[PDB]
Amino acid sequence: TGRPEWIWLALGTALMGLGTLYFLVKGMGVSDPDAKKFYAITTLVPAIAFTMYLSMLLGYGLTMVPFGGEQNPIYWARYADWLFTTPLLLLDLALLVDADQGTILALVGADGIMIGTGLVGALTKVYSYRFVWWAISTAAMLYILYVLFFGFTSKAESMRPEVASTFKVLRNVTVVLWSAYPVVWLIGSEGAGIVPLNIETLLFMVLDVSAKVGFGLILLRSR
Amino acid sequence: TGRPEWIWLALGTALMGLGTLYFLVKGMGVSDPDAKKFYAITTLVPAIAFTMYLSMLLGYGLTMVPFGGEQNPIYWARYADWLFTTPLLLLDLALLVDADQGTILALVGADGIMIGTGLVGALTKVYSYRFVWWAISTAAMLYILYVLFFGFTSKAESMRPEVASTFKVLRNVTVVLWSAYPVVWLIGSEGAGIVPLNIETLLFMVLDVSAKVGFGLILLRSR
Amino acid sequence: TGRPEWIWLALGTALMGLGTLYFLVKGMGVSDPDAKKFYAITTLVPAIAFTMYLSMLLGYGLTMVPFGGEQNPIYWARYADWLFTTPLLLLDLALLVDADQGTILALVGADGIMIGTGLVGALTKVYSYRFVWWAISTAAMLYILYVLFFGFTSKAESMRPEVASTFKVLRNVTVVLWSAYPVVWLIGSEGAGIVPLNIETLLFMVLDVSAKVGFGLILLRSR
Ligand SMILES: *C\C=C(C)/C=C/C=C(C)/C=C/C1=C(C)CCCC1(C)C
Ligand SMILES: *C\C=C(C)/C=C/C=C(C)/C=C/C1=C(C)CCCC1(C)C
Ligand SMILES: *C\C=C(C)/C=C/C=C(C)/C=C/C1=C(C)CCCC1(C)C
Repeated sequence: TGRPEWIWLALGTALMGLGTLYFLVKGMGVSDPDAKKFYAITTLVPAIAFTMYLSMLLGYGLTMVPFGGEQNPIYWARYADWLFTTPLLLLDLALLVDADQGTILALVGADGIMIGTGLVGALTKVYSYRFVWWAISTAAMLYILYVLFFGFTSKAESMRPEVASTFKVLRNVTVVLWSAYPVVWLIGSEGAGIVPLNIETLLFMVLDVSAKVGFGLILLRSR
Repeated sequence: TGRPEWIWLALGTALMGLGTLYFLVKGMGVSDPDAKKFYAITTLVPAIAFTMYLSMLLGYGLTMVPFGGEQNPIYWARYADWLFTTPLLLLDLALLVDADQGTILALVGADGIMIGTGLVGALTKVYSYRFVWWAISTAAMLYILYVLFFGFTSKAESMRPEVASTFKVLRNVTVVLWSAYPVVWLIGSEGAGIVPLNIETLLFMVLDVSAKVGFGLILLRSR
Repeated sequence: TGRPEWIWLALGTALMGLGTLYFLVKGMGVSDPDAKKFYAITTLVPAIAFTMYLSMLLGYGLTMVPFGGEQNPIYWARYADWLFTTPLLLLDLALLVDADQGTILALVGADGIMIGTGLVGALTKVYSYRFVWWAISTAAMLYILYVLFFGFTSKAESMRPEVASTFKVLRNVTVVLWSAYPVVWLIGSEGAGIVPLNIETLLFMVLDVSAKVGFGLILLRSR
C-alpha cells in the first residue's frame, strides 16, 4: 500500500471486473452470428484491462525509470493494457461499417506503432528523446482518427441507417477520448512532470474506464 | 548439466523434434484445401515446442524468482511455449466444427489471459499473490472448456458424422489434458512447493508431449 | 554519438522515413479494394523499420551480451524489426498468388521461428550454442523459400499473366535478399567475429533498405 495512487488502481480494478461481468451476462442468449461477433470483442477489452489494473494494483506492472533527475515510477502495464485493447476497439469500429480488409490492416498497424512508440518514450531515460517518441506516437494517432473521420464516415453513409448514426456516435466518442491520452502523458510525470503521478493515475483510470466499459455500453445497446 | 531435471528436458526436446518430422512427412502430397489447413496447424505446434524445450534444455528459457524463502528456478520458456501453441490447438478444434468468427475470437482471447496470468503468477514474488493469479487463470480455463463442451458439441451434432465423432474424441482428450496443468502448477515448486522441480518438470513434459504430438496423431489420422 | 556505426543507423533511419512517405503519397486516391490491401501492407513495413532504426540510432534498441570473451553490443531492435516486417512481406507475396489459408499460416509460422530463434542465438552467451540456434533459424528460412519457389510459382502459372511475371520477379528478389542475412550474421560480431560491428551494421542497413523499400517499389509499380 506504499503507493498513494493505489486507491485509483483499486477503483480501476473493481470497475473493469464488474464491466466484464455485465457484458458477459448481457451476451447470454445471443445467437445472431453478427452480434455474437460484437459481444466477443466488447467483453474481451474489460477482461484484459481488469488483469492489467490488478497487476498495477498488486504492483507487478510497474518499474523505475531514471529521468528528469528522479527515479520515476512507470506503470508499464498501463501500456501493455492499451496495446491489447485499442486494436480490439478498432475492430469494433471497423466491423460496424464493414470496412475492407486493407483499411483494417493499416488501422491496427497504425495503432500498434502508436502504443509501441509511447512505451518506448515512456521507458526512455534521456529526457529530450522522450518527446521525440511522443511526437511519433501522436502522429500515428492522427492517422487513425483521420481514417475513422473521413474514410469510415463515408462508408457509414452508404450502409444501414441503424449502423450510420450508431457509428456517428461512437466515432465522436472515440475522437475525444483517444486524444486526451497524449495530453495527460505530456503533463504527467512521464513527460513535463507538472501533474503528479497520483493525479496522473486518476486521469488515466477515468479515461480507461470510459473507453473500455462506456464505449461498449453504447455499442452493445445499439440495434 | 547442473540441473537434475535436464534429462526430462532432453527427452522432451527429442520427442518434439521427431513429432515435428512425422507430421511434416505425413503432410506431403496433401492437395485438399481443408486438410492442408489442418496440417499447417498440426505441424507448427511441435516445432515451436521443440525450440522451447531446447531453450529450456540449453537453459536460455529459465530465470530465478525469490518466493517462499528460496531462489526458485522458473522455466519461463515453458509458459512462452503454451502461449504460442494453445491458441493453435484451439483453432484446430474450432475449424473442425466450423465455428463462427466471434467464438474463435473469444476462445483465443480467453486462452491468452489464461496463459498470460499464469506467467504473471509464476513470476510473482509475494507468495500470497501468486495464487490470486492462479485463480484468475483457472477461471479463464473454465470459460474455454465450457465453450468447447456446451457450444461446440452442439455445432458438432449438426455437421458431418465424420467430424462429429472426431470432435467428440478430441473434445474429451482436451478436457482431461488441459485441466491437469493447473493442478501440477499448484502442487509444484511454483505453488505449494510439495512436488519437487524435477518431478514437476517430468509431469509437464509428459503432458506437453501428449498435448502437442498425441493430439495431432488423433486429428491427422481422421477422415 | 559514441557508436562509430551510428552514421549507418542515421542513414538507415532517414531512408526508411522517406520510404514511408513515398508509399503514403502514392497510395492516395486508390479505391480499388485489392490495391488498397497491397498498399496497406507495403507502407507499414518501412514505418515500423523507421521506428526501429531510430530506436537503434537513439540507442534504445541495443544491449550488451558477454560472449567470445567480450561485452558484445547487440542491436536487439534489429531483430524486433524483422519479426514485425518479414511476415508482412510474406503476406505481400502470398496475397499476390491468392494462396490458400493454410499455406499462409505455415509460411508465417515458419517465419516466426526463424526470427525468434535467431534472436535467441543472438542473445545466447555460451559461444558454441549460438550456432545451434543459427542452424535452427536457417532451416526455417529454407522451408520458407522452398514454399515460395516450388509451391507458389506453381500457383503463379495458373493465375493472371500480369501476376505471374510480377510474382516471378519478386520471388527471385526475395530468394537472394533473405539468404544474405544468415551469412552476414555468421561472419559478423554475433557469430564468428571477423567482420566488425561497424561493417556489420552497414551490411544490415543496405539489405534492410533494399528489402523494405525497394521490394515495395517493385510491387507498387506493378499492374
Ligand atoms: C484503453 C483505451 C484507449 C482508447 C487507450 C488509448 C490510448 C492512447 C490513444 C494513447 C496515446 C498516446 C499517444 C498518441 C502519444 C503519447 C503516448 C500515448 C501512448 C499516451
Ligand atoms: C502445451 C499444450 C497445452 C494444452 C498446455 C496447456 C496449459 C494450460 C491449460 C495451463 C493452465 C494454467 C492454469 C489454468 C492455471 C495455473 C497456471 C497454468 C498456466 C498452468
Ligand atoms: C527486413 C527484411 C527482411 C527480409 C529480413 C530478413 C531477415 C532474415 C531472413 C534473417 C535470417 C536469419 C537466419 C535465417 C539465421 C541467422 C539469423 C537471422 C535472423 C539473420
